[PDB]
Order: sequence, then structure tokens, then C-alpha cells
Amino acid sequence: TARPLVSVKALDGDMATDAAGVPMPHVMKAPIRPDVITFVHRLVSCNS
Amino acid sequence: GRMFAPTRIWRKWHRRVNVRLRRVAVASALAATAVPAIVTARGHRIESVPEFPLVVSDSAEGIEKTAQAIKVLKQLGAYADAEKAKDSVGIRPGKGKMRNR
Amino acid sequence: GIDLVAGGRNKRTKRTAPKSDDVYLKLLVKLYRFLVRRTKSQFNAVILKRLFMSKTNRPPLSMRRLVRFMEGKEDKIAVIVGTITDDQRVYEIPAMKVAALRFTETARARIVNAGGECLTFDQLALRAPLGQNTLLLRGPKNAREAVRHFGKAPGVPHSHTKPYVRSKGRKFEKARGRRNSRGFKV
Amino acid sequence: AVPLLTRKIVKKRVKHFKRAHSDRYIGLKQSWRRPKGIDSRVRRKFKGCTLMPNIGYGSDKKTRHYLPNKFKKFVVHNVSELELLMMHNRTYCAEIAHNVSTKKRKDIVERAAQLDIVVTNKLARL
Amino acid sequence: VIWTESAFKKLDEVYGSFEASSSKKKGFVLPRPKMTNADLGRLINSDEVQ
Amino acid sequence: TTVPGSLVWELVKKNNCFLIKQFGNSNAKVQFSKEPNNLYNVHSYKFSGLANSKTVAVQPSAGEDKAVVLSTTKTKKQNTPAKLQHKTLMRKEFRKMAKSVKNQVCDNYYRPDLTKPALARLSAVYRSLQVSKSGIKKKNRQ
Amino acid sequence: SKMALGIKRASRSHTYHRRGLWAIKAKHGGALPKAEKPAAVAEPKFYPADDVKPRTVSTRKPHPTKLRSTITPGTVLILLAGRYMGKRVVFLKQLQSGLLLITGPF
RNA sequence: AAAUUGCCGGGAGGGAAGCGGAUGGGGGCCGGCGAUGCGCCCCGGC
RNA sequence: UAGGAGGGCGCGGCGGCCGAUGCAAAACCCGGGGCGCGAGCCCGGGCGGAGCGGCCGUCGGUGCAGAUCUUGGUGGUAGUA
Ligand SMILES: [Mg+2]
Ligand SMILES: [Mg+2]
Ligand SMILES: [Mg+2]
Ligand SMILES: [Mg+2]
Ligand SMILES: [Mg+2]
Ligand SMILES: [Mg+2]
Ligand SMILES: [Mg+2]
Ligand SMILES: [Mg+2]
Ligand SMILES: [Mg+2]
Ligand SMILES: [Mg+2]
Repeated sequence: TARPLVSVKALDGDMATDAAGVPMPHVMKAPIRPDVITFVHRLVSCNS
Repeated sequence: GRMFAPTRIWRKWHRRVNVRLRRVAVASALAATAVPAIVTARGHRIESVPEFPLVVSDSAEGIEKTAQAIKVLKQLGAYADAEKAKDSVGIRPGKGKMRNR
Repeated sequence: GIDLVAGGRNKRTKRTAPKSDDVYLKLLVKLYRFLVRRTKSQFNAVILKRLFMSKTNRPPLSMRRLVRFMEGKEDKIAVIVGTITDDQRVYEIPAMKVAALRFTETARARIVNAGGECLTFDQLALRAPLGQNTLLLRGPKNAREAVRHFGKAPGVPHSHTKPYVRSKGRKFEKARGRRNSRGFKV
Repeated sequence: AVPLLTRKIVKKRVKHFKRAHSDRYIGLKQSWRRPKGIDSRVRRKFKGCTLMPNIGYGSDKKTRHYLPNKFKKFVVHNVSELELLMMHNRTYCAEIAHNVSTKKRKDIVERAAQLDIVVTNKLARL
Repeated sequence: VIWTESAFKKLDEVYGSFEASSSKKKGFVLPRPKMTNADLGRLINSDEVQ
Repeated sequence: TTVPGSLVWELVKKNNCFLIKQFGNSNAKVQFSKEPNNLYNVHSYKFSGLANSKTVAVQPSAGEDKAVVLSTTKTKKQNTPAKLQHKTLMRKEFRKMAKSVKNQVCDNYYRPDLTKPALARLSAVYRSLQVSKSGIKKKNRQ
Repeated sequence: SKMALGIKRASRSHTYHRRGLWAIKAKHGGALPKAEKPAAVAEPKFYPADDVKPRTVSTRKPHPTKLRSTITPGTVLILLAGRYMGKRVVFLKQLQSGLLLITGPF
């Protein structure tokens, strides 16, 4: 039961708020599969 | 004369991918967006960006102008990568420059 | 000149590496090349070459068949280089520790909810670097539909080979050569 | 500037493998094509006929792709690509690409001077 | 990718987790890897293997 | 390297923005890597400035005389690109800078790997700074 | 005697005599000496990128060149080449490099 | 661009020429075509 | 040989990356220097005067010596009949 909090980057003109980091989404921790990417990228690209 | 095996419009132009395989590949792509070494290796100048993933507040949502957008990229470490894109624009070598590309 | 067949060179072929350019399976292979190299576990040699295998040489194993094969040996880890599929026809499953390349979602839930473990092969090498206290299992290789069509031809004596036919019914591959009233009975 | 190679470069053949009968026709190119003819005496390797390339002619793997300079070449287009040879200066020699202008070449030569990088077309375009 | 805070918080809604019927998408569960920890350094140089 | 380095090497080995490969995929292939934290500019996982959390950089500074910049990244700041790098500007003498490089590359067990390469790149970087200023004197062919 | 000498040389006893491990058993008492560890320079002026390999001052000790049996001092030699080709000279002695010392006399 | 042609310069020829291996003679071309630096030292300054 | 497979070379687009070019791009020319067993490739010199290249993935109207091959151009025949 723990996951890091992603710091949100403020911008000039913002009201200073007692905010905290957003926990990391589960998808941003999914397996990295470059074979699947290039297969799907090839087939999807030809549909236009 | 006519060409050998004249091209026909009933070639297989569009190919299908399983709905689930599409979703799996999107998941893998999203994860890699959160790895600085891979975002670097794919050619993005990310060297003054504070953190990956790079999350900016909702106040960006309401901006209006390209000039306003430029400040936001400057306050991040993002404007340098946008610099490279604009500086790299040139005319496409080959036949495509007369095929509307 | 020296009297030899093809210069004495090997003409058989075996997979020295896997076909898929899957990054995680590539990482697993580097681990087991090291393990076979330094530990000399015979178990480790089997696991390595099974990692170099095509989808049809690594058939799935159902949880019903796995539960049968584990019965009474629940102090050991089941090892399958392949997929564990869930089986609805089973009711009793013991708490069991299973290592496999993949688990279906329903299978993994069934195993965990029994109080078992769904191990990966990296995790296995931590908990058994020499495959000690393991039950190494394959699935049924000759259970595919394609296998029915293999062997002696459909129309020779004593063969029970499945013919390639586009449909079933009385009009498809039943008359001459399949019964005595129409020519001959195969 | 001093090359590492400490072994003489042996070539098993210096002549090229010209195409058979390209000396007899004009529209035949000199680039090697292996004869596939049924009666081809080149293909059947009779003595006194033109030779065909084999793997046996292959040059020693140690001194392969080394120029007579005893450096291996790497073509550069700009100063940045030159600076990749900083730590290989005794094995690799730079060579400016054929379409790099005179202005750009002066820079590469100036920068290659400091890093001590052998450059084999240092006088071109000047 | 530059995520807005509005969008980065919707990701868990859109893709869910390693749990059934958590995604906004139907019939989908995030894919699991073949190797839980990919660090060949840690596995090869753990006490168990050495 | 928010994922392991062994994994990252798998992804960036065959293609990435820093690898300049020439002369095909035959036995004539020549390939270098122009990323700035690769000491020999070699496309290998040992020298990769991409697939390592611990890497060493030895660079001549921008327009300035005799300043060598030494950089080492931080293992626990991998996801903070801006403040991942710890860089040091040294304009001291060579043998004194050879000490600083050992202090931060070798003696702390950072990358005992790159003890020889870091010093050798310092030797080459430092000499290029003298020659830039003093001008070419020697030819070095002997 | 080529083989007879060769057999003698590789004898375990006689190589001990030849090398002189006796009289090195003398100096450093009832033991055979130890050594130490040089190369504590701590002062590299340069750092080569090639895997360095240093200069050879060879310990190999090539045998001296042989003198032909009939070249004995006082014998008259004929020079076969050089600017004195055909000249008949006097053989004095063999030198350290193996070259023969000769005189016309002038 | 090539096929093919003219002029100038060079080369060889007893019923073909061209070709493969050798080398010898001529040409023509190659200065990363081929080095002059490193270690002890004595000053005289940086 | 017939035949099968692997690994490469080369041509033109598309998605990406990395670059050259009026301080001279492409194409073409050369008794110029080289690399590779080879397909081919790199550089020099010239001509030209505005575009071009390498790498990863992917795609195709993608490689010629023949076909009494198609079209065009050109010889010898011959200053002859
Ligand atoms: Mg019968
Ligand atoms: Mg025949
Ligand atoms: Mg012509
Ligand atoms: Mg003439
Ligand atoms: Mg001849
Ligand atoms: Mg000759
Ligand atoms: Mg086309
Ligand atoms: Mg065609
Ligand atoms: Mg033709
Ligand atoms: Mg043909």
C-alpha cells in the first residue's frame, strides 16, 4: 500500500494552494512492449 | 501497352487489429512516456524539465493565445523542444513536395 | 577428399534462441543462460530450451489438469513454461504455488483466492535457482485440431485421420469410399 | 596520429572481379554478375577463364577495412560528428563528406587539428 | 507529453488497474509482464543465486 | 531510467537519436554514439549514457580557457531531469583534476567501470584545451 | 651431443645447480628470498585510451654467433663482396658482435 | 549519357581480335606517399 | 545443374530520427585515391546551377544481355549498287 505522488508544476499567476502530488496511475507502470507497438503502429497507420 | 498486373482499387488498403491489442499497445506507449531515458532517446530535448511525468496545473487549461502558450512552455522545461520542431522545418526531399506534402 | 556426408556437418536444426523480439522474454533468457552456465542445474537446462519455443510447442495447461498433477505435492512449486487457463469443471483446488509465463485473469484469481501464488520465472530463480522441490509440467502437445489431420491419409486402411472438408452433412465426403453400398468401405 | 595496427595488411587479391564478357560488349556493366548459364565455362570453372568470387578470398578479420593509412574511416558531415572520434584517434580517421562546403570544411579541419584526428581529404576544396 | 492536472487524474479512470471491470473501457484489464522485476543485476547478484 | 537499465538497453539498442551508424549492416558497419555522458562515444551498454543510472561525463566547457566540466548523475533523481546531473567545473592542474575524477568515479564505488575511460577522456579533453589556446605545435606522428 | 646437452639441461637437479638457488639459500638464511611490488608511481602524466602495454627491454639472451671451424687466427681469407671483393686478407680475431676482424695488411 | 564520328598527342601489328594468370618496360598518379618526437636534465620566465 | 533456405547489397515512397547545400545540391565525365570475397560503397578532380542524403520501422508498378522483345537513336555495308 504505497505509490509515489507526481508533483504538479505550478505556473505564474496561480494562487498558492495547499495541493499535493497526484499518485502515479497504474497504466504509467504497464509493460514496455516495442514489438507490439510497431505491429499495431503499422496496421493502424494504413487505415487513413 | 498496359502494365503488368494493373493496380486495382480492391487491394487491401485497411488492415484490422483486435480491439484488445490496440488497447494493450496504447498502455505500453503511455508507460514509456513516463521514462526519461526513453523520451530522451526518441529525440526530445528534455534537460530543464523538472519531473517526469510532467504534470502542469489546471490553470494552463484556460489560456487563449499562442503567446500565452509560449510562456507556459517556458515555465516548464518544454520550450526548448518546441524550438527544435520549428527550427527543423524544411521542404520535403523527393516527389512528395509536389504531391501536397 | 574424405568420405563424409555433407562434410560431416550437422544437418539437423534446433532453436538456439527465441523467435520473438519481446524484451521481457529476452531478459528472462539472459538470466537462464547465466543459470545453466554457472549452476549446471539440469532443471535449468530444460527451462532454457523451453523458453526458446513456439506457441504450438508450449501448449496451455488447464487448472483441472494442474490440480490433478499437484495433488498431494502441495509442498512444491508447479512449473509450466506456458499458460495456465482456468477450468470451470473443477471445484476443489488446493493452495498451490505455480510458476508460468502467463496466467489468464480468471486462472490467476482462482489460484490466489485459494491461497496460492502465481510466480513468474524471474521470481522462480530467486526461490529455486536449481529447480529444487519443483514439479515441471508440460501441456498436451498433440491435442490441437491440426493434429487430427496428421498421420496416415484419411482414405487408407486402419487410418482414423480427419479429412479436410468444407462442411459436414450427408453430401460431404460420405459416399464412395466410406460405405459398402457405394463402391468400397475405405 | 600513430595508428594502433601492429600487423601487416595482406590482400589475397588486388584485382577486381570483372564480369565475364563485359570486355566484349559495351552495354554490359563491369559489376560482378554470377553466370547462370547451363554451358557457361566460367560457371563450370575451366582453367584459363575468368574467376568467380568466393568466401575463400576473404581478408583477415583483424586488418579488415583498414586503409593503407592503417586507420579505419568514418565519414563526418560537421564538427559534432568529428568530435565522436576524440577517443578513437589511433584507430579511426575522419573524412569529410563529398558534399560538405568549403566553409564547413575549414571548421572541421580546425577542430580536427586540436583533437589530433587523421583526416584523409584535408586539402579538398581549397 | 505534458499532462494537465485535470487530465493526469483521469488516467486511472480511463485505464483502471490490475483488477477486473475497473477501466472505463469494457472487457479490458491492464497487461501484466512476463517478468515482475526486470533487473538482471538484482536477480543475478542476489544472495539466493550466488 | 525509471525502469531498470537492463530493460532500457533492450529498447534503445537497435535505434535511438544518438546512435550514428554507417556503412550498412554487413561486416563494414561502423557505429558511434554522440550522447554527452558516453565517455568513448561507444554504442554499448557499458558506455551507454542512456541505459545507466550511474554515468560519467568529461567535457571541455563552453568558450572559456582550461575549464573541464565533470558531471555525474544521481541515482535517486532519475525522474527529475533538471536536477539529475551533478556537474563540477575544474580549472585546476591536470594531476589535481585526475584526483577529482578518481574521487567521484572510483573511490566512492560510483562507476569503478569507468576509471580508465574517464581519465583517458580527461587526458584527451585537457590536451585539446592546451592546443586550442597554444595552437598546434607537435604533429604526433612519431 | 646436441641431444645429450639438452637432456642434461632439463635435469631437475642440474637446473638447480645452474640457476644457483644454492648461494641464494645462503644470504637470506634458511629460506628462499621474497620480493616486493614496484610501479607505485602515482604520477601518470598521460592516460592512453588504448589498453597500454609498455616498452620491452627483453630478458631473452640470444646465443652468440658461431665461428666457422676453419676460420682460425692467422688464416688468409678471401673477401667475396664489397669494394674489396677478391682481396686476400689476414684473419685476426672474431669480435663481440660476431664480425671477423681482418687486416690487409694495408 | 551511350552507341557512332573528326582532329591532336601516344602505343602495337606476318591469315582475326578480345580474355585469365605472371612479371618486365613505359606512362599517369599518389606527400596520412614517409619521422623528426619523447623521457632525464641546466637555466631563464610563467 | 534442377531445386530450397539464410544473411546481405541496391531503387522509389510513407511514419520517425539525424543532417548536407549558392563558401555550389542532383545528374553526368575521368589514365584520380581507396574499402569490401561480392552485390556495392566512400572520397578527389571537373561540369552543372537548386535541390539532396544517411539510420530505424514500414510499404512497392523495386535490379536485365537475350524474349525473329517495344520505342528511339546509331554503325559496317559504302562514296558502293
Ligand atoms: Mg479395405
Ligand atoms: Mg551441361
Ligand atoms: Mg562516345
Ligand atoms: Mg594517331
Ligand atoms: Mg595478356
Ligand atoms: Mg604492371
Ligand atoms: Mg509506384
Ligand atoms: Mg517490373
Ligand atoms: Mg538493353
Ligand atoms: Mg539471361
